[PDB]
Amino acid sequence: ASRLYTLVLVLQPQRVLLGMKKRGFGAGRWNGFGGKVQEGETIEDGARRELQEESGLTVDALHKVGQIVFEFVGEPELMDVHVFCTDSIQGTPVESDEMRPCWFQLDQIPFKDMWPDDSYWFPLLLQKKKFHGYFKFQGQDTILDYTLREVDTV
Ligand SMILES: CNc1cc(N2CCN(C)CC2)nc(N)n1
Repeated sequence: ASRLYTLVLVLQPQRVLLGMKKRGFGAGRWNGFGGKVQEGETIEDGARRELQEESGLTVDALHKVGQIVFEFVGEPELMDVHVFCTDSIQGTPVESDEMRPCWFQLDQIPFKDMWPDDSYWFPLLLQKKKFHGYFKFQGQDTILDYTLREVDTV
């Protein structure tokens, strides 16, 4: 049994948009925008919804760039995260209750203030390669196992 989640990265030629998570799961870390996929919406619609709720942004087209599965030791549910990317966004990003948005130069990505797994798969994102990842966590800071591979179809 797994649960569907979304993650959205706004990636422009010289900069990537991140949000500082202000509360809840992963608070204190920069991340793409996203959340639970609801009953009654597609994964992509959920990704769009969460981008809007967390940054105020809307987008023309979302592209599937990755899938990452997470196991947390002791938790029955696997987290099945669908990672999306876009270059063209609509609007200017604004702070929400969940997220404080900020643009980062591509050589200044704040990996030490991101989920540890990002250090592994974020380069593949930047290199415009599609990927499948799996990460086993003990708590929120320690990766016990992982796999990472490029794919042709996400
Ligand atoms: C557990 N490792 C994670 C989780 C994570 N999450 C959890 C699920 N989504 C809401 C998006 C944010 N994002 C990254 N970059 N790494």
